[PDB]
Amino acid sequence: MQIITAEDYRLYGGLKRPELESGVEVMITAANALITSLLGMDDADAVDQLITTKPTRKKYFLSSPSATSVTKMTINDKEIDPEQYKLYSDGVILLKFNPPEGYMDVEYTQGGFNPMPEDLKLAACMLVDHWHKQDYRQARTIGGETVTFNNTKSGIPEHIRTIIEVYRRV
Amino acid sequence: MQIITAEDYRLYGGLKRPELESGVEVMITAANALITSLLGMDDADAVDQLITTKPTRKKYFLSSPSATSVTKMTINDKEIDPEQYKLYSDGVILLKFNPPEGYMDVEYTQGGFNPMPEDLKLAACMLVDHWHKQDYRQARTIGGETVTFNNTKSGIPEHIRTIIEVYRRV
Amino acid sequence: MQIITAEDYRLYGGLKRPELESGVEVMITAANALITSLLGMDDADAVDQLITTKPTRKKYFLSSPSATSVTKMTINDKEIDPEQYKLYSDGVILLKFNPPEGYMDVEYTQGGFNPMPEDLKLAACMLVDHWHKQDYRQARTIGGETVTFNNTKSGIPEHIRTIIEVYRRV
Amino acid sequence: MQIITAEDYRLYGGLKRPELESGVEVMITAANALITSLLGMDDADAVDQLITTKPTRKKYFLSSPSATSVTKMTINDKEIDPEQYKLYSDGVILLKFNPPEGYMDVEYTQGGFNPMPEDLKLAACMLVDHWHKQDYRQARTIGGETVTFNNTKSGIPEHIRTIIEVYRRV
Amino acid sequence: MQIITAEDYRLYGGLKRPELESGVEVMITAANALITSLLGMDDADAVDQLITTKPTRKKYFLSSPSATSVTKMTINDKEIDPEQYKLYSDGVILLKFNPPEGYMDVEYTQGGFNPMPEDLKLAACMLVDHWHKQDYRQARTIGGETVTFNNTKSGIPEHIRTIIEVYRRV
Amino acid sequence: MQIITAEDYRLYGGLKRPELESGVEVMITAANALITSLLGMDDADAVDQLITTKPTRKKYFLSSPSATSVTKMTINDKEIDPEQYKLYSDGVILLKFNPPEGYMDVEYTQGGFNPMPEDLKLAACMLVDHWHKQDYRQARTIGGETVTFNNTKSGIPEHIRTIIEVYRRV
Amino acid sequence: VIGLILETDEILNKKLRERKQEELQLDYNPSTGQSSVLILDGGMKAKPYSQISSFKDLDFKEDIEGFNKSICLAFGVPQVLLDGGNNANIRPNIELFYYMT
Repeated sequence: MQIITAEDYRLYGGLKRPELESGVEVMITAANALITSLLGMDDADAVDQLITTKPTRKKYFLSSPSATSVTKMTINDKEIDPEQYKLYSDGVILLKFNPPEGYMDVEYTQGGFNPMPEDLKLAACMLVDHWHKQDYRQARTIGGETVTFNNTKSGIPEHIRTIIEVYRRV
Repeated sequence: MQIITAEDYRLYGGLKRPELESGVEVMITAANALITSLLGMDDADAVDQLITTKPTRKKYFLSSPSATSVTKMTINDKEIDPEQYKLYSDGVILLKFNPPEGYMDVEYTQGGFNPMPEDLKLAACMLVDHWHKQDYRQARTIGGETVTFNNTKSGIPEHIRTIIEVYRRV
Repeated sequence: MQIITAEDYRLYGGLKRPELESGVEVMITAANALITSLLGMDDADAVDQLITTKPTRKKYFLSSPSATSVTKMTINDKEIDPEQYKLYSDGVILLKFNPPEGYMDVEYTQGGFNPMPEDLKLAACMLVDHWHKQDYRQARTIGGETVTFNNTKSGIPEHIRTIIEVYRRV
Repeated sequence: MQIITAEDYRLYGGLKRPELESGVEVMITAANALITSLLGMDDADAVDQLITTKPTRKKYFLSSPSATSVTKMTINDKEIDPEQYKLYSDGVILLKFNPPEGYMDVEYTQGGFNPMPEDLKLAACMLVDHWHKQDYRQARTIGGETVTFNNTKSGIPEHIRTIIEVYRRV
Repeated sequence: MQIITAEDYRLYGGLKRPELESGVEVMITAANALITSLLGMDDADAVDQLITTKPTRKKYFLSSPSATSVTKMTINDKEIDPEQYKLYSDGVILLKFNPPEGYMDVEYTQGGFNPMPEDLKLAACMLVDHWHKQDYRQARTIGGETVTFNNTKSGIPEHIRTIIEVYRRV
Repeated sequence: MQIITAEDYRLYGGLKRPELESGVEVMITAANALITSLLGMDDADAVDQLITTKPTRKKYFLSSPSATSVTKMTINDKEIDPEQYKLYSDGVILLKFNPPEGYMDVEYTQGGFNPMPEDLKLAACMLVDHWHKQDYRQARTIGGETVTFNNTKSGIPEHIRTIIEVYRRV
Repeated sequence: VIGLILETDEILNKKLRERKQEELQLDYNPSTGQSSVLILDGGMKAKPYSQISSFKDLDFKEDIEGFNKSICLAFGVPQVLLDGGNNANIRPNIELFYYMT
């Protein structure tokens, strides 16, 4: 996805200089990719899937909880009418009939976070700050001033970790 | 939700200055979103839900404990009259009849914290203060003055944690 | 509840200044809300409750241990005469007859701490001082003077914790 | 109860000044309430109680071990003559007959510590001293002089704790 | 793979010097090889594989989850028509017929990360900086300035570790 | 194997001096031998091996996963035609017939890392640097400058350890 | 079903890892293989795992027998006629079945 870019990164901090340094753009794009990868999302217009179909099961789960619609469905090389299934608010799909055994092929259109939450923007901005200023040490001191940094959970700091884990199943 | 905004943030601290810095508004909005996300609410006028119905069960729980009213109810593609249920103080729904098996679809209207509690406002103010002044380190020493910060519970500090967990099931 | 307000907060500290800084009133109101929320109480004139009725059980407990009176009781859509029950000192309700199965709906009026105990006032004053003076760190050293703070029990300090837990089931 | 008041607080710590500071009276009253609450007592002239009555049981325990007398007794809505029970030194009540099943309603007059023990007065005075001088930190160093305070048991310090537990079931 | 090269390494940092020290190119190539070896990839145009075939199994997984197409498949020295199978989005291969026992030989063409993710480039830049500046000690103190480094997970630092383990099964 | 020699060692660091010191060549050759020994290889043109043969087993593993071809195979003192086996990408050998019991003798030609990986070259260069500069102590302090070295895994440092264990099964 | 679980804290070359997975499984089977002793070098450990869901908790004999007996009861056929037994079990049960049902 595209979380921050130069305008939001500038608004987060106070830079007044003419332009972001060459290294800053790479870090911003890297954070944009890394967060959307950590949240379980995958940048793709449409996704093809295998959901195993057992009888007496009428509730199948799509991979992306943010599936807008299902273009087509095929069970055992046989297409199914749009009136035999209903896609609810989540990826949950309900089948009115009893599906036969075999395999299921579903094509859906994925769309996530059309209005972008500000929590993810803050998390990405502070990740960019973490990479830019090398605040990835256990301790540091330049003369009088000493700094001891936070504990890390799977590498990322605690605050970015809590924001991600708030949004970490999409 | 909108918990704090500029006026309440100004009242919490003492700012004589003309105007909040550009980075402060982003942090305020991010705190507004994170708090309303951590407490379990979801910003939405109406929510569609699947509550599975078993026989000899007449007490079903809505997702939001702050549901004002139920617009319609549908059990197995059959609507239910308003006189067969009545919504109590919480999201609890009591069914006078014995529901058949299958699935149930309920559409309700959410309303949360019309009088905004001051505890959540203080929590948001102290969160945005936590972000603004970079008080997310284990310790810090600027010359003579030394500060050792509190322990963290799932990232957020202890005080914000206790306020949230006081309100963390809505 | 309304525990402290400006007069009692002034009578604790002893301040001589004309007024209370704009931030102090917000902290006082937040402490008033937080304590009445932590004690298990709920600001409400009347509360509707579901208490399930099994046979050979003639002792049901109301939600609030400080219920002044019961306005109305209805078992299985049938009202009950006031002479078939009487509410004791606590929320305990004894039913002279054998209640049928089903559900019970009780409406009662809450009254809590008409004479306000001084313990809660001291706890709230300590909380507002704790928030005002940022005394929520593990240690602090301003020049020669060093202060190491107490351990925290679910965030709140030890003294406020003991006062609350003395009153924390109302 | 009323343990200390201004005269006893003054006698505890010799003091020359005209009158106790405004904050000191609030702390004294708060300690007076807190100690009598911690010792299990309850300020009340008369107390109504439910004691479950099983047959072959002729020894029922009153709530307050300092019950002066029992005004009336009613078992299953039937009053009982004063010659059928004897209230001994403690709250223990002996029934000459075999009580029937059901429920028991006893009204007694509570009176506790007519001669005030000096241990409770000392405990309350030192609690007031603990609150007045903010001796509720783990350590403190004002220049050369350093102080490390005692361990806490459920918040209150060790000495106040042991005095309370000496008197903590009345 | 080829992740960084001189242009990307220059863009990550700020270098105005004419060229890259002779040692820097070796470290860049070493990082390029090390990352593509750690993530489970293998630089190869085509790969021959043994996938054992049991009956009533119609789902076989290829070695590389990024297999573009299958050129040829041979079950027990007998070629299979292209219409008896079709390769899905991942390396998953479904066989329409029931395969006999024995062994299967499949030739496929690997294609990996045609658009290079920026996370891997950032990780490689961090690795080459880690090798160039000898920042692989537990602590270091040059005069006043002291630096204490992060914990290591299987040798590589925490941030590179998290990026790799985000991409470490391809 | 020959991983480094003087040219690659010079390219790793920056040496403008005429010629490597006499002790450096010995350390380079020792690193060359230690790495090729640790990764499980053995410098040899051809290797004779006893692979025991049980019936109903047609998949035998050669000692070296980098065997180019098998010159001769003999089961129970009986030579076997080249058409009864064909050597796959790894050392895996598939026998078309059912081998009799007894013992089986294979003569193959080993070839390992014809294109030398840069990871092993960097590991060897940093090993010889580790030996030359006596960086095999827990800590060291020359005047102001203090260095605390990494933890060791089976003697070799963490970084060389991770590179080796990436390549340590050949 | 699992036979051996080996754990390491480093990234040891997925391809040769799978090769060793095949090799150990082939070698240590007593039907096709002649090895019994394992030496773990380089720091690799062995996790003493157990079995979570076994086939001994699924005791379905009594329920199935009850269902069969109840069906035979519903139709009226004595169980001895279906199973078979001694003469005193054979003839009176035949007479009871025919007559009563």
